[PDB]
Amino acid sequence: PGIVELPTLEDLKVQEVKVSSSVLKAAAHHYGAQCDKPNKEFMLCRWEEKDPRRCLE
Amino acid sequence: IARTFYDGPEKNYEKTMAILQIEAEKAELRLKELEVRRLMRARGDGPWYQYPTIDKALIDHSPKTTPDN
Ligand SMILES: CCCCCCCCCCCCCCCCC[C@@H](O)O[C@H](CO[C@H](O)CCCCCCCCCCCCCCC)COP(=O)(O)OCC[N+](C)(C)C
Repeated sequence: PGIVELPTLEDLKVQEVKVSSSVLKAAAHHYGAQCDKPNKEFMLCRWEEKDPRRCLE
Repeated sequence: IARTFYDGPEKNYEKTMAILQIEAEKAELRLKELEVRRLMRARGDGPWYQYPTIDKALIDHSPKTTPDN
């Protein structure tokens, strides 16, 4: 019953954050304090859309 | 004897006419009820033969701790 539309590999190319979990945990509080707006926008998009293919940007 | 114990024939005539009318309506109603019961059991769109389903008020429309659902 139809096909599943998946994004291409080049649509999933992004600069990755390659620090370990301890580094993230050390700066978790300041990360939440400073980068709150894009994180909240992405989380809102993820919840309303309910689809990983609609919140890639 | 006729004056004291019995009545005229028109009385019995009209009485049995009324009885016949009543019985005919009852027979027609019985047949119609059978047909209606058959149809509404086959289709299920009538008031009778309604079987319960799951109430939609039990669903929780809130964030579920995961984005997808
Ligand atoms: C004239 C002399 C020579 C000829 C004799 C002829 C003999 C005839 C007498 C024998 C009577 C036969 C018994 C049949 C009784 C029928 C009962 C019923 O059909 O009558 C009802 C009413 O009953 C009657 O009033 C008669 C009831 C009397 C019962 C007879 C019993 C007598 C036996 C004697 C017993 C003696 C006892 C002694 C104790 C020691 C009628 O119902 P109703 O819907 O309202 O009236 C419709 C007609 N209207 C509307 C025009 C008025």
